[PDB]
Amino acid sequence: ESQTYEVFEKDPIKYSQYQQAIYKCLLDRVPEEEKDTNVQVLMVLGAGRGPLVNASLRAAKQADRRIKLYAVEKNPNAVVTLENWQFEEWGSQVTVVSSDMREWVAPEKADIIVSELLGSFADNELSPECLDGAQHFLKDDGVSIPGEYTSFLAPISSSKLYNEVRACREKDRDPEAQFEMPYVVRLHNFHQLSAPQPCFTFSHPNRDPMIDNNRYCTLEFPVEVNTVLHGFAGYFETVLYQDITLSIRPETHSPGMFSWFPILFPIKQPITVREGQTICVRFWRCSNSKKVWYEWAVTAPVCSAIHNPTGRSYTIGL
Amino acid sequence: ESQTYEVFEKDPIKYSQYQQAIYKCLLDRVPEEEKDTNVQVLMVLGAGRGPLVNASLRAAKQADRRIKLYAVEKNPNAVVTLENWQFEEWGSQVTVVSSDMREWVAPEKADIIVSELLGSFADNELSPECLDGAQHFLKDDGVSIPGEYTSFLAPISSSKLYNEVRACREKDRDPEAQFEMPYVVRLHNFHQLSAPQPCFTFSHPNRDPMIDNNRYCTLEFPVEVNTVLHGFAGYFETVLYQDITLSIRPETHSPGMFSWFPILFPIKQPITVREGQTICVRFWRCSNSKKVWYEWAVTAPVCSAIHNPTGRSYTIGL
Amino acid sequence: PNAPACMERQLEAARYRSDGALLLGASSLSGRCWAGSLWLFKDPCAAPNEGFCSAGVQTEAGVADLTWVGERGILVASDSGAVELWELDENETLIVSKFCKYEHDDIVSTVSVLSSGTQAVSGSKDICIKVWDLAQQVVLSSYRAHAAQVTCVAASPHKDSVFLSCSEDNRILLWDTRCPKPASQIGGYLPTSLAWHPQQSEVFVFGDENGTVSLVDTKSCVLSSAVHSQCVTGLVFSPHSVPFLASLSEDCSLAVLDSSLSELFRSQAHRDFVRDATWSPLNHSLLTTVGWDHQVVHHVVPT
Amino acid sequence: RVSSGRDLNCVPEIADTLGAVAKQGFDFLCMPVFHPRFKREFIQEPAKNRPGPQTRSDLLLSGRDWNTLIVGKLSPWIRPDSKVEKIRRNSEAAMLQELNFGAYLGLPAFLLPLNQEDNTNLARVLTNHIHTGHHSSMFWMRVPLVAPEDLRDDIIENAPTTHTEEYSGEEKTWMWWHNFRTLCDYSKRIAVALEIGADLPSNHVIDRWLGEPIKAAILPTSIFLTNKKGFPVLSKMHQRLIFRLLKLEVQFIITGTNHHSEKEFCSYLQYLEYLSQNRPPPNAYELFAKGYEDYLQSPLQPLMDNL
Ligand SMILES: Nc1ccc2[nH]c(CN3C(=O)c4cc(F)ccc4[C@]34CCN(Cc3ccc(F)cc3)C4=O)cc2n1
Ligand SMILES: Nc1ccc2[nH]c(CN3C(=O)c4cc(F)ccc4[C@]34CCN(Cc3ccc(F)cc3)C4=O)cc2n1
Ligand SMILES: CSC[C@H]1O[C@@H](n2cnc3c(N)ncnc32)[C@H](O)[C@@H]1O
Ligand SMILES: CSC[C@H]1O[C@@H](n2cnc3c(N)ncnc32)[C@H](O)[C@@H]1O
Repeated sequence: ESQTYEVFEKDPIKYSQYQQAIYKCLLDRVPEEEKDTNVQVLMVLGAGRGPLVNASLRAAKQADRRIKLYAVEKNPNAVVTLENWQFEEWGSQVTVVSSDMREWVAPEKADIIVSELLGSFADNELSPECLDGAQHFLKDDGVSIPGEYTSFLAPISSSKLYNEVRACREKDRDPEAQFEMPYVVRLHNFHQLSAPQPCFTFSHPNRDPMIDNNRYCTLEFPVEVNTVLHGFAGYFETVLYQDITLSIRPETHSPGMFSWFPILFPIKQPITVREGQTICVRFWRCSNSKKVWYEWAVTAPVCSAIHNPTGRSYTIGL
Repeated sequence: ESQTYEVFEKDPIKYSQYQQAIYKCLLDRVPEEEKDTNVQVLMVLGAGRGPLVNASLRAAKQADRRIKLYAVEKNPNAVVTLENWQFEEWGSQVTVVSSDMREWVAPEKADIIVSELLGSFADNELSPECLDGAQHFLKDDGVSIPGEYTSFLAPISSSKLYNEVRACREKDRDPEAQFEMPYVVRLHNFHQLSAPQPCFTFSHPNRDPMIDNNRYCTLEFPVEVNTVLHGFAGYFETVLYQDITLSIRPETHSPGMFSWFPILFPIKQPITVREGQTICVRFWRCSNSKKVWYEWAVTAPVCSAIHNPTGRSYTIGL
Repeated sequence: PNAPACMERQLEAARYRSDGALLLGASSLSGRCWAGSLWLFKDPCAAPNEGFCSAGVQTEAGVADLTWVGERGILVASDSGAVELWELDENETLIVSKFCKYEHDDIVSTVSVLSSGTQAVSGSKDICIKVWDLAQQVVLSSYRAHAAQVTCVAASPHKDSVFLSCSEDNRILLWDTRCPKPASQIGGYLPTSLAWHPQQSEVFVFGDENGTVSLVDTKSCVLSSAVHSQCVTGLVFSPHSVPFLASLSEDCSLAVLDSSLSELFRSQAHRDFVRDATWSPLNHSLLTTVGWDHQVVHHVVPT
Repeated sequence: RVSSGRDLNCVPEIADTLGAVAKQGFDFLCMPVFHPRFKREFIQEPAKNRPGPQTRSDLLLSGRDWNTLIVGKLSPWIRPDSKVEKIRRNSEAAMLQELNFGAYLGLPAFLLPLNQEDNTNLARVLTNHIHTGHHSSMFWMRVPLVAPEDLRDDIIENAPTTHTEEYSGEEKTWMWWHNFRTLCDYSKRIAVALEIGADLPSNHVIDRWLGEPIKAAILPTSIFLTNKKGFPVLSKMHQRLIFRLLKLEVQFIITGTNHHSEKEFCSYLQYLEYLSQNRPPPNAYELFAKGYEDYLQSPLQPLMDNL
């Protein structure tokens, strides 16, 4: 919706990082002697109402380099915003494209592709799949912003949050469906048992033959207290270009930024954990031609059921 | 499954019609003077365990014409049957292809494409979508078998069948989901109120620009008795080539054939119908990029609710 | 030629003997009938054509592994659980079954003939390792030392009582039947193939599932190299005084390595799994490979 | 009297094999659907594009034969929980393929092994298969009474066998099962094929399997002693176990080659029959109760209701 894009745009820290990231890449790709010879082809993939487009303009001006912008966006309602802006402000430097990036037949290859397809668990908006599909119209020496992102997990104790999930039972579905799906939540009344650890990582552009975005990660969390495990807090980090980053991981959290709350992966039944014991969690990233989903299971100190098998309770739409 | 293909194969009338259909087309396409010059390229699309392949061999022998067979099949379990047959019996005349027909990049264009992608309501197995996707590797003057098929509907009164559907209520879904989905059933204890009328028709190869398989049909059924409408029996006819046909429409039913029982589209609430009144039904064929489904509604003598909106209760997978 | 009409698709083994006659084993791992066969080629270049063979025979079951028992004898590792011995006739046209002893409770995967030539050791998926006498045709000893399927066994070239073994339990056992406890565990990825050094009685190499080819001394410190991208199926040293190691894999390639496991040759000739390699005793620079793609390729190794 | 089957890992002709098995008095045949050694690639070229048929045709047997007489077996090379990422991914695709083909044939049961501790990804794939199309095929988990590591011969010089009493450690194979079936969330399709070893464990290790869904009891030929006549028999320890298993009404599977070469293979089965006949007959309680085993019923309320 309009107001969903509005609240995204109201995070200036995020875009200033994008601005700086693009600014740096432009200087690296274009030397001083080729300032007015080389026009870089930028392509915002998922332009929305056009904050990244504006940032790309600012970045090029502070860098003092020439750019040619595409603004790919599938949402036709947003494309209305883009075109009205484009007619009034931007002009023919920005070419608004109303298409899926996976489908779009590009008339030119990009030097840079910019994207903002990251959720609270990084890859939960299917940023891998989209950027993989848009990879073909990147130059052989092309850059992606972001170039990398990682998801983190940490076991939590929260009798509040457990009881909150419990209360999301709805008519006409599985009684325990609510436990087999992640939630975006500002975690407040909770206890984090162990320090976050990296779960899934994705690099763009992907150069591993027969690119597979399916995954399986085992994590072991050393707990130093008695407690009761109720779920797993999820965070993410992303490398926009080099030393320019964004993060919602508590210990490396970008200061000021509030465009992402943490995610929560519940479990059906709470699990006792004694001091000295290790919580062992297993996370899968699964897919078919239609959907992408996560499954997960605790394997220590006791076993849980595998959650969300075959994405029965939760899928992400391709 | 294996035994699902087994019972299909145990209908000799059906395949003898396919055999005859191909036999006739071969004679039309290849004259007597070009008997041993022209080898026709046949392509069975959805070969299964290979009855149509065998029939294509018989047809070519009784016609005395040369053929080159492809056997496209997506089901990898069936492809095991095909390849074992192919190695033992057929040989290099039949080229078994283990692929979706919509995906398969053909190394040659076909003179004939044979298919058996018809259910009890003709297009309920998405024969339109599959053959549309396989249309590109047909020759410009190529033939499809079948070349056409039509679905028929007829209003029925059956307090038995209504009560049977009712009893298909399951946990963890809509209480009335069972009424918003078709069933294959040997209709026995029922009363057909009006004579069947044609609902949806499909021609192959489709030559209408921007091929749309979505539909909307209004039917008016003159009832000559007092009764209570409980649903709509569905049948189908198909033109394999010319005067060779198959049908499960009662009045033009292929004698002996038992490879298709009729389909039933229920309604949530029974509808009184007085003698002289007209039953007016509306049927939609709907789709997106993932699913195809039907919706339906009675508009006379009283209105029903629109059944299966957005395919909430029933979809057919693409 | 007094032999089966058609051999099977999947070629499992290929061995040269003294004079230079190419032995071939083959299994059908697909289709109606899952059986095996044995073949002889006095003309190595004629392989694998059935119409131009010296000898050939159909076996009851598939052929997992074989090796030469000198000149006449051929010892087979069968899927039936039987270790079979066949012997060439005096004309060397037929192949008559000498013995066929069902002792293993599962597929016999690997077999190797000890120094004496009247004894052999087999390894099976039933986890056992058995010591045979080829004269009396009986099992001398039976050893459940491993805790998983035995992958590869390899007799010491100059020591009768000694042999290596490896298994999916991630153990490489060095044996010596003179000791009360004969097995000795040599101290990440599962071992799949073994090969004694021909000129050194204390040296051996092993290939693992991850594709790494290692170089081990029995005393101490090891050396290794990432040769293949997938499991190493077999390792075979050349007949040179300074030997070259030929490594095969499931990545459908062949690599010839030097003494320090540096890549000399590379061959992506096969389209399926490379199952065996055998150096020509006449021409030491020739190497014959066989695979499931039903090719018998002859490689000119630059030496 | 007793329902018995035959385990084989080598079937050169499926029609011939059954005939032999059926003549010996067996009711069904455990056998592979793809050749055990036929390892397949799914990712890397050019082995992924291997031509030809992948296995036997379904046509070789009748639909009814598949449905009643054949039990499937996962291939031994399939290791879903391998440390190597490639082998993991390949074993995944292979497991699904074999399981799918099992359902295609309409097999009543299919054997999968529990031969290590970590079978998490195995469980994740099986669970996925269970929640796919339509099938009512049982899955028998092959799990040993004693782990292979714990019954190996003490013949390694620098690695002796544990000569310590480890009460929890000797129950490890039950924990293998317990964890698996918990991950799979107590699926009624998943049951136990309990593999009996040469040396039975302590009594507590056996009592562990009380109240577990044991559907099969695999008996190797190696565990059979030989009597004065020269025919296969079992020890008094194993006899008591079989007697217990006959009360549960499990299906006894025979695996391994004929170590009693002089006799027929029917002898093994004949001995189980001999045991079956030679048991304490059902009393008035067990005679009448036969049928209502573990059948849940509502407590009668003769006050509220009229009987
Ligand atoms: N492509 C993009 C670009 C920006 C993006 N932000 C996110 C995170 N996100 C949700 O997933 C989400 C789901 C919801 F039902 C509601 C809100 C969110 C947010 C967006 C805003 N917000 C913070 C917040 C919320 C409430 C506050 F009063 C203050 C601050 C989240 O947590 C994904 C994403 N994806
Ligand atoms: N591509 C093809 C090729 C053959 C095809 N036959 C059909 C019809 N069909 C179903 O949809 C269906 C759904 C079911 F759960 C069960 C059975 C069917 C049938 C197939 C057989 N049969 C007749 C029958 C059934 C039971 C009898 F004791 C005798 C005779 C149907 O009514 C679609 C189709 N699609
Ligand atoms: C700025 S929030 C992310 C934006 O990316 C857009 N988007 C997501 N996936 C795609 C895609 N495949 N092609 C084009 N735009 C996309 C969404 O519509 C949203 O506006
Ligand atoms: C003979 S019953 C119809 C057959 O067509 C096959 N089939 C259906 N859709 C396709 C498709 N898109 N490509 C290939 N085979 C198909 C099915 O697997 C089935 O065996």
